[PDB]
Amino acid sequence: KRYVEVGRVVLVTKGEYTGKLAVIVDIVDHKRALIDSPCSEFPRQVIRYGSVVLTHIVMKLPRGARSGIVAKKWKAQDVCNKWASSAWAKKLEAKKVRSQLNDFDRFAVMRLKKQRREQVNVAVAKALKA
Amino acid sequence: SEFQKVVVIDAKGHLLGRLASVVAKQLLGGQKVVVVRCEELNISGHFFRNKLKYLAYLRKACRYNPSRGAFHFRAPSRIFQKAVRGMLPHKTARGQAALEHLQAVEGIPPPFDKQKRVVVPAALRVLRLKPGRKYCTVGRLSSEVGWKYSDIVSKLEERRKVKSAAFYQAKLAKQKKIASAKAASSVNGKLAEFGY
Amino acid sequence: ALKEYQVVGRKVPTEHEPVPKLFRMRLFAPNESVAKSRYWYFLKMINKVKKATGEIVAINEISEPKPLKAKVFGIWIRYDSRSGTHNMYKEFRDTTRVGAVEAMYADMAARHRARFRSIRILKVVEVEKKEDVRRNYVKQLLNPHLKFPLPHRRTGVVGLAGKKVFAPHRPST
Amino acid sequence: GHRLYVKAKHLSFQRSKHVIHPGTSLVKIEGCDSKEEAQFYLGKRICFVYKSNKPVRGSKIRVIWGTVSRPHGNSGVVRARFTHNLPPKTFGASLRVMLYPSNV
Amino acid sequence: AVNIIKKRTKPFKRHQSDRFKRVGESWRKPRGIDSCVRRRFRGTISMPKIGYGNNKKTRYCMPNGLKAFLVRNVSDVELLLMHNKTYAAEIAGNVSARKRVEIVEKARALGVKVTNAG
Amino acid sequence: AHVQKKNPLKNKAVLARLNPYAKAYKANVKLNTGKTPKAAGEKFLTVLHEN
Amino acid sequence: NVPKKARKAVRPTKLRASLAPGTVCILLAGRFRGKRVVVLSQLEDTLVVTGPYKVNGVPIRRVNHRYVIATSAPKIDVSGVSVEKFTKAYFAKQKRSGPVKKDEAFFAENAPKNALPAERIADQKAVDAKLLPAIKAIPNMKEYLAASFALSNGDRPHLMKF
RNA sequence: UCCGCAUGAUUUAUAUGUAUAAAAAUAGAGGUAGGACUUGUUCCUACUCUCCUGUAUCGUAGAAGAUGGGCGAUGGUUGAUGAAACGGAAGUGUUUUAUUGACUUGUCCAUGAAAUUCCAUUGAAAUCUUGUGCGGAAUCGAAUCCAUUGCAUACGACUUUAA
RNA sequence: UCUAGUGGGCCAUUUUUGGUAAGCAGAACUGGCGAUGCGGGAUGAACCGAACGUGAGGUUAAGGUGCCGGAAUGUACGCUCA
Ligand SMILES: [Mg+2]
Ligand SMILES: [Mg+2]
Repeated sequence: KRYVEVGRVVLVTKGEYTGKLAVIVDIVDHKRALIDSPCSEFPRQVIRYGSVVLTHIVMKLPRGARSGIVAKKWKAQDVCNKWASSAWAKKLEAKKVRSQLNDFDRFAVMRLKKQRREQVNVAVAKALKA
Repeated sequence: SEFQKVVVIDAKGHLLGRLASVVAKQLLGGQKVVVVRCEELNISGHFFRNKLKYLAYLRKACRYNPSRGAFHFRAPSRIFQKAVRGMLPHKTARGQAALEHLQAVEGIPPPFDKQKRVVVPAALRVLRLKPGRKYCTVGRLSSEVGWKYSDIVSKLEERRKVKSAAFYQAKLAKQKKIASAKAASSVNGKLAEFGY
Repeated sequence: ALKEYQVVGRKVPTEHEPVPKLFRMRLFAPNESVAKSRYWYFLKMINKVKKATGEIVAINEISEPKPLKAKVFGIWIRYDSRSGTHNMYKEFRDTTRVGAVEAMYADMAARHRARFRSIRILKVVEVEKKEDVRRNYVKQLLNPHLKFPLPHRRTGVVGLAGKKVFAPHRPST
Repeated sequence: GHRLYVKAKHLSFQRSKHVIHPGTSLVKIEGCDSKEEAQFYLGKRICFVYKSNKPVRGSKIRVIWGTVSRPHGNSGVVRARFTHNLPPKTFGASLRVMLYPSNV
Repeated sequence: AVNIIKKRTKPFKRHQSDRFKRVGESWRKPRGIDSCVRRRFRGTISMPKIGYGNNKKTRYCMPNGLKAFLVRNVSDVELLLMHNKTYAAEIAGNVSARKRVEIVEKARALGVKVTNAG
Repeated sequence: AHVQKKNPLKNKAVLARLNPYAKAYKANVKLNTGKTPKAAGEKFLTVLHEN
Repeated sequence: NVPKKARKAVRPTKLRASLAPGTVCILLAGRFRGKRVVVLSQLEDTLVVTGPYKVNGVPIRRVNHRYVIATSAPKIDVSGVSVEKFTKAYFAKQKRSGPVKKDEAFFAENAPKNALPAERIADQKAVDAKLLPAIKAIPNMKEYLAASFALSNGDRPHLMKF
């Protein structure tokens, strides 16, 4: 289903830009592609395909479109919201939140999970009562 | 980060030597290892070439007394054990103790079929061999060099898979009722803000 | 890591000719020392001059004017095989002339076992027109509707859980 | 009463191909898989806990303590020095890495 | 007499004295034309050499920092009147039991430590 | 005299014993306070980009 | 023979910033190991902690700055606490060099209120009474201080945020 | 020899939560009640859940975890028995039922832990043999030598017989 | 100034002559072994690295880092099926 093409949106996995959204704007060869992102601290760059994973978002982008055109068409479409409203991005966001919990927060999660367990076991048994 | 006492490895689909080197290192670190389904191991290269390698091994016998000679074990788990032994300093006490902490078997006999079985990604054929590269299965190599139990293992494995499917079906149903009683809980909102 | 340098040098002036001519080369070398050495290597086979009787008057690293623009680079080389000498032409897609040159050296090492010492780069040019591209594998990359699946890598598991010896499940593509 | 240390394995002495240096032990720490993550455990107290047959002060538990000195290689192994050099029969035996000299 | 370090506590036994009862343990320099010990091949026994000499400050000192002075009579013990913190009295083996008592008493009067009391 | 060598690059007191000027030494002077012209030239750039 | 006079002046310790008074800390060693306590003040080498006695049973005591983990939990207001009395002399054992006889039968007297003097159970209650209002304000704090810290399977301290 | 009233010691303990059983493919259905019907090489139904492997999930608060309560469901954990059912590849394990103990932190208070007054440690419980008071009687063997055989044999060994 | 041992050498690089060739014989140059341990080349007098008092710490050479075995089942681009 997923293919390398101009306009295909990618998620960078290796390197200093790990976990950032980007769009293929030009295909240099079968190993590398020039990518871009409206984000200010993300620079237009050539990246190897092994450093990114393909998302399912494919943008209507012309080959070789510059930074200004990419940013405009990215906002014209819903790409930032389109990626974020997905099970993939939601699972990564949950992982990012989970990485930053301090000891107090881990204690809070444990307490809440204890409460959920009691309700879950009760609700299971009552369903079985019918 | 696997420091558990005993690990059970599903040998199906693993490359012989790569799995052997990982297991041998684990044994030397003090891990007890069980390797199950040794008949489903793979060796890269086409069948004829790997068959010839065993036949050349089978020629090596003590000229003046073959009962002293190299003992050529034919069963798949013995072929794996030989690979592991070759990667251990087995003539030392440390190597012998490492080797004794390995248990390699054909099929999945009853102690282990109710236990969790893991894989070793560094040794998986689908990850390591280029598609279209010919490879052989150890059970087939073993059966043509004198191993006698391909059929009984296969029949017992089909019976085990039927029971495991029944066990899995029962566990699927139980987890569904728990998940329904979980997503309907009011405490899900405060768990969301923590990433749970 | 190769870099491109322009090197300008000349015969040291003598009484016979007090205005020797200035000769320039573009050279791909890992540093300035190698660049100057390569300059004298190529100048010795054309002009009656050595390092002892010549001098370098300038050396400048040349960066790529458009490192963000994918290009086609045609490289003419002369190389020594085990049996003879040949000239050959190769084409590479890259964003820098340095990147193409590094691709060429790796390519000659892989396909002909040609070492660095056995290769002379005659010329590196950015090919502008589609039809001037002589290799089909290169001009198929100039198609606007170019599409292909991700190449077969050995999957990817972060950096840390890829260091885990044991996995609970078999991978899924 | 629960665990306040990280699990570790005593792998080998520091060595070349044929020469061993038992004054330094190579220790693999569970969950520590790079030389950068090994920096956290540098200086941490590490212990070898074992049972003998003769009680001392009513106890048959014996401990040999040490300290993590430096990372070893690329994969999170560390070098450790113990007050008494660890016996070679403990290769592959468990160790405990504490948090005791804490900077967090 | 402070921080006494021994560079080595093993004694340097003669090569092959472990294999032949006729070959005494006392050190002999191997002079064989093929000797692996003389050539210092790896894994062979060490040979005594001057690098093993101990710190000049602590050389000859017993663990307590004193040096064991042999005494054969009371007047030998009296030699250690001023040198009470540097020398200990070692009573000779061939001194009689009567004279030994008089020596132990004289040392105790002078505060001279006796290595072999009893 | 002199039982232990001390590296002046680490021991600041020793670096003061040698080199009395270190106290007044001023590194990181700003000299680009002006308009900063560009010195490349037409001939230089056409030679630079040949071939 | 007299030694030289060393050139080694005694300068104050600089504790890390994470150990500010009011920080919740996890104890790593000793009989109260694993306990979350509350930092009252910074002594020279140690932290005067309480981790209120009524909440988890840890009394006013010192702890070396190396043998704690400073949690980033919300700070507990210790502003209104008289911490200028907890000196080194306050925590110091009575000098037992010399006229002593180490044996058994002294555990019976050295343990209960037969050993704990007055004004030590009194100021313990005083600092506690000034800390419970701040602890009660933050939800889960009292349960958090009562619970013991432990490492579970999969925990990697070099990666965990504390 | 079995239980027993209970004395010592060992190890599960290479412990320190050392908890987690589908199967199969990888240019694929990975399958997740997988949904959706008629149980079929068909759904356009559920289509972005897939790809983050487990950084997951399950457990995890209380003198090594004490002593008393107000609320809230009507559940959860463990232990002893019941009658069992299913387990043969090495089943020695998995599941359920009736009586009866113990706990429950689902939520909220009260009492208590200190001087072990700055780390140098292990916490209890059961599980199997052994010293012993024995009530309760004992349900109970064999092999070998010396003999014998000749289907055997240098000697042992072997096949027989036997009180 | 007096005196010892020695007056069978051998190996390698490079230049050679004789020989069909040789783990052959004879010469040239330097480095070696003999009299040289140590790290490396699985092994090995001479090859690579390096020449050694007893030790602590650090860093290297030559050579390595799937397991035996200390050290990336590292990264990049290709080639190759026996
Ligand atoms: Mg000695
Ligand atoms: Mg290793």
